[PDB]
Amino acid sequence: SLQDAEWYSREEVNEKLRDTADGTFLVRTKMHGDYTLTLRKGGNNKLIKIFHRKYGFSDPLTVVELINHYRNESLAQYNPKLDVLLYPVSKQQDQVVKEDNIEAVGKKLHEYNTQFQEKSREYDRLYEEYTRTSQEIQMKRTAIEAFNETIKIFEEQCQTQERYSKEYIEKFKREGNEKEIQRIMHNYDKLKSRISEIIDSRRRLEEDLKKQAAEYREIDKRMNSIKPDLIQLRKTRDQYLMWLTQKGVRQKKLNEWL
Amino acid sequence: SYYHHHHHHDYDIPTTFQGAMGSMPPRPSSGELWGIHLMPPRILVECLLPNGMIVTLECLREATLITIKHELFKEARKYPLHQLLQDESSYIFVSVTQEAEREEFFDETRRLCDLRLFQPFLKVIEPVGNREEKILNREIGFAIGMPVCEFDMVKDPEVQDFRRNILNVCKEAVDLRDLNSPHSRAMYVYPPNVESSPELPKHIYNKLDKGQIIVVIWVIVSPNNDKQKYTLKINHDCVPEQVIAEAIRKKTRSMLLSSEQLKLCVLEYQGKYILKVCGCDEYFLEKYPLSQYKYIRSCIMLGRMPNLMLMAKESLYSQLPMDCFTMPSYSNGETSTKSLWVINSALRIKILCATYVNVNIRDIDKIYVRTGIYHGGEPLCDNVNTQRVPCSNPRWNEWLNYDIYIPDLPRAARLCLSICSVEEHCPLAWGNINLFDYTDTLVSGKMALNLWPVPHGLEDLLNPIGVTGSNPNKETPCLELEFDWFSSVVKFPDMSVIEEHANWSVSREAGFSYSHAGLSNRLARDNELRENDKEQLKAISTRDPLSEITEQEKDFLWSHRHYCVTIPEILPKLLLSVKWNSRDEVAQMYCLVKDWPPIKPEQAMELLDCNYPDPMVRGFAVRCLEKYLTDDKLSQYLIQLVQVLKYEQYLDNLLVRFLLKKALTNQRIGHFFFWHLKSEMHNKTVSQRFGLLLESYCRACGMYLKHLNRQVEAMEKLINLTDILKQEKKDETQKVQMKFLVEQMRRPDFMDALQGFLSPLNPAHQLGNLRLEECRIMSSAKRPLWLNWENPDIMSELLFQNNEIIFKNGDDLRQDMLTLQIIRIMENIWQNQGLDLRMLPYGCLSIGDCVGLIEVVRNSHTIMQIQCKGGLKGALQFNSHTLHQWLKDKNKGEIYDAAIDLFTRSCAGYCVATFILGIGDRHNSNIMVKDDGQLFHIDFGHFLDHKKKKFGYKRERVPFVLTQDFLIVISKGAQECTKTREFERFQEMCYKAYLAIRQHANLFINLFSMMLGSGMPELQSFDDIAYIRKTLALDKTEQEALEYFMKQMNDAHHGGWTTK
Ligand SMILES: CC(C)(C)OC(=O)N1CCC(N)CC1
Ligand SMILES: CC(C)(C)OC(=O)N1CCC(N)CC1
Ligand SMILES: CC1C(=O)CCCC1=O
Ligand SMILES: CC1C(=O)CCCC1=O
Ligand SMILES: [Cl-]
Repeated sequence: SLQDAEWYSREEVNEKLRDTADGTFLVRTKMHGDYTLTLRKGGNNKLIKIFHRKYGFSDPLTVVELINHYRNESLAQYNPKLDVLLYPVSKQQDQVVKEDNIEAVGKKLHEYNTQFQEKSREYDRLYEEYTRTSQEIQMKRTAIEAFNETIKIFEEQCQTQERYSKEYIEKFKREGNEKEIQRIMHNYDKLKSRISEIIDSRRRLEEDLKKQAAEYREIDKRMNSIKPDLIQLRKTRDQYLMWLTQKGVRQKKLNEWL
Repeated sequence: SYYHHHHHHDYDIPTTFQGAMGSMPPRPSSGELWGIHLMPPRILVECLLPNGMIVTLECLREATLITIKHELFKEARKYPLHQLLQDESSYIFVSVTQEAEREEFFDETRRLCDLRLFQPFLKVIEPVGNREEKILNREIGFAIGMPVCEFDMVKDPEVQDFRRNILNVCKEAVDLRDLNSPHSRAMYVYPPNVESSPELPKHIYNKLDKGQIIVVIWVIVSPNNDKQKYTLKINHDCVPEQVIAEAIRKKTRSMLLSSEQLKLCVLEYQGKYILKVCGCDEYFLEKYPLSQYKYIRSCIMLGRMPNLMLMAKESLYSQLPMDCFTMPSYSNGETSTKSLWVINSALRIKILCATYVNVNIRDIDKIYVRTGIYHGGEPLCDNVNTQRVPCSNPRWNEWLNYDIYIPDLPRAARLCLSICSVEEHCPLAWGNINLFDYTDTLVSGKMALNLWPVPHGLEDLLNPIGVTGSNPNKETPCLELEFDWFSSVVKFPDMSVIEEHANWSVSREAGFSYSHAGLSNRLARDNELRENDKEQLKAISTRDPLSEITEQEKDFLWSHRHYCVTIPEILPKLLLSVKWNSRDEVAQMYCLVKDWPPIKPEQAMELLDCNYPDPMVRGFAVRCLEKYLTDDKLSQYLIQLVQVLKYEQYLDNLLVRFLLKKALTNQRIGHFFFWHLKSEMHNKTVSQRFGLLLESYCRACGMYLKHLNRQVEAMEKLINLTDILKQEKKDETQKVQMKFLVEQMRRPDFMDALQGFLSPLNPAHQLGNLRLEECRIMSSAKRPLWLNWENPDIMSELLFQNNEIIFKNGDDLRQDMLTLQIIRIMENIWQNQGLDLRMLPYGCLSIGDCVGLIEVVRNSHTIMQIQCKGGLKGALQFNSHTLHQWLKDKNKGEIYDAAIDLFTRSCAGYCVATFILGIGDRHNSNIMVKDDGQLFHIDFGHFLDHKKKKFGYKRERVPFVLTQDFLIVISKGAQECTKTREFERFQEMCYKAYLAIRQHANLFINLFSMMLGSGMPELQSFDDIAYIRKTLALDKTEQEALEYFMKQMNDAHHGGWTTK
């Protein structure tokens, strides 16, 4: 029972404590101390040493005895800023279809891990489209600015000649009027339809920008519906592998399934 | 009956992928004209004249603006209103560029393709902005890649305050340069390339005559052509001056000069020369032992006789142009505002509305905003809001109630929040805000916060390592919110006020009485502590940063915080043991830090990671670097420092001011300081920050801005080129592609831009002409270019006549960059601690978004090539010995013995580093052997066992498994290699190597800690780094570690490893 207490290295503790609630806990050099209560609070892990010579945290020394009491109680009274042992989460035969086959639990571990690894690709795939799309979008916006900025120069250019050209109609006039003003007007007519093209160019980008900005939303939309599946699939896969590592060691046998 | 006749109906092959021809994804970014990579060879450009006339010139892609202007005014004769035009000389071209700014093209030698025109048109105008010299900010904005005018119209006062304040640093550097000019100007440009230690390793020292080297000094006369050797045999630790004398002695001994007359000729001639390295721009400019310069110590190890050159100081001081730093065109609070400590209420924050939430209503039930206060770790119970108005128009108008009194907020406090989905908990976006601004002012009002997408590795809801500030991407989840307004701007208290509160808080502990419940957090021992305690503190000190401290140990540490000054190196642990949610505590820690002992940089770099966001802390950390960190040690760790800038709260801060000063003091540091900043410019977490900083550097660095602008242009050419090879010219034969590559490179704009410049891998090495016949595309699917330049040094012959480096658009280099850097450090750790293991950390540089440069090591082949070449006609089975046979084919005689020693040394080092860094599985096509018998790894892929993301767990992988091939060579050529003295020695190298790197595990953990800042998916959070904790076995004692390593090495090999 002290061995087989439900809740009873640093690194793989944290991967069990990873993504659990405020109040979740478990117990862990020989010279340093003995056992280590690793309590989770709001995303960070508080480690509390159990010294033995009685077992205890420091002064009130009077393993399973010490942990049960606190399960009812807060750790603020022992040490001030620990206003928080509610979740003793260390079961994983709650679900796993209760499968006592062992070999079939191993087959299932592969099944989920394929479904996971399949899901992690599609998630990675969409993260790239997202980031490429963000780039292609802002490149489109910066083009639009330049398109407008270009047109301003061309609008100014069709205006610039109106000053000089229609000073060079009235002065003289008679001197080649039809032979002169034609080829000033031709220039002016080439100039404005060119503006008419550039505007028709920019418009066409903006319609594409909305179709891009549309697709962009759809990437995020489908990312966020692949995330929760990807978490629970991963979390089920940790537990199916825990179930195995409880009963039979077989650390090297795992590699073919995984 | 294969598949139980089960159809997959959804499965569709007809153009269905990233998998099919599975390589090269880095796209996209644009080049020569809007929407097209490479402008047509002949193109029509509208030329807008000041008379209003659009004349349209057909002209060549490659055509200079002088050529085009000339032809424009010849052609403008044929159009009307010609009399209205000035002389062509009274005009300048202007157009709209791809950055959407109207650049005036002043340098009219530039070509139509190189201008980045957006649309092909030019406008003619007389030169406005009469200070033309000032509008060579285009220089700066080309080097940076975003135009300087883009900063000028930024509203944000911090940014604008940064720009004006940071100039302090630039003036100070420039002043330090032009101090002992022309000497110190040359010292800036050509800093001595020098090992950190003058002391010599015992194995280096024994490759001499009890401390003597043969050198070869070279000199020239007329015109240049003939040069004369002068082969000295000096002491290893004599300075350049001495070496220069002896060269002149030999040069100027004569039968017509007496003994005295020689000595008097020596003195006049002596200090008119300095030593250059033959073959590259490197110089020996200050009193260092010759051994200390890196070229010498390389020459010693490689069995080479140095080739230096006597260089006239005035022929050098010719080639330095003046830097001429100019101050730019861009050249407080209402009093008694507040002590933050007057505010008598809890913290509360109003969460108003998220706008742009993109979610499946069918999939998700409900959505909510999670929040929390942080300091790296969290000052209070993390809280949420209720699951209101789920999915559609998500609107809560709640005040969240954080149990912390507003005075107890520390200076560096930060709100970290995230919109989530619902036990179906799952983050959607996230974003963090600094609870104070840069002017110390508490945040009060309304803030719109555009959020960041949840990254790959993060499953956690909240992400407080993530960058402080709003996402520049507009069309993303914007969650707007409101902070409490206290009828006055609240400012953070002065250090003068905190220094008093602490001095009081201490006196209030001296009167607290006898038994105290939770004594834990204060002394009781007084001046006389226990002997057992004082040794438990030094035990905590020695433990690595990732061995997290317990609440007892924290309280313990804090209670003896004043004894902890005796053990300076404890500080990292002490700081983390402070209750940052208690200003009583914090104020005291401000006084401790204020005059805490300086510590060694390798330990003070821990203090600049994300777990230490305080200003006073990171001040002390920089204060350490100012004292100890040498210009050598800075350029080793430069990456880890530039990355660490991301974790600073504000643009203007002491670390930024330290590095910027150093970058302008040392043109080698500057060169990489530029490229590492420039590299990450694509990343919008740092675009602004790094742009601004790069502006400062570029304004201050002198002539090197012009050199970088060239380097910059070379890269752009190559990016644009490969970009086409990878898109239009995919599905074409090598032959067809290669013909396109040469075609392009023969054009004059390419021949201009790619020939005369400095290698970004090492700006010592120049790059002269392109030899196109040795230029080619490699076989990889990424289409890496194999580029080859003629080294234009006077003494090319003496070093390398050809330089050649690989440019690779396609792959994120910055993981290799790191692992190679890690190896480079491991080597120097082993070797300077006397044990010769030869790693070849080949050069690698990322210069953008999956774009970079890799150094070619000449004469080295993949184990595969060794076995392809050495493999018998009848394709059946390759011989294990063919490696060994090939190696004998190179090394013959006493030479053979030495090449195996090298292969046995390099292999032992590359085994240990590999195991420790957990790099990608080694196999015949990513392992390489050199002719001289040095083995080295290439293409590392992922590092810290990043494919443990899929399954993983306690895999503790051996990535370099020595097959027979390797073992044979190690033990000369015997049957059952496993059992020789040759292989006994090998093992003892591996055991002594593994324990060397294990006693520096702090450094290596820390280096990886500091790299979290970069968006490498390999380094998402400290548990990613924690693999190195397991591999080195830091939980255990060294003897247990040794046996753990043996075990781990034994099992992969299946027999060989257990004696001692
Ligand atoms: C000579 C030596 C390799 C020690 O020089 C450096 O410290 N570096 C740092 C990393 C750079 N990419 C190459 C030069
Ligand atoms: C104006 C700009 C800096 C873009 O031009 C260059 O990149 N170069 C290379 C050729 C020139 N003649 C010297 C400077
Ligand atoms: C607070 C502590 C840390 O520094 C990283 C996050 C988890 C921890 O235990
Ligand atoms: C052989 C050719 C190529 O260059 C890539 C694969 C498909 C092709 O047609
Ligand atoms: Cl290589």
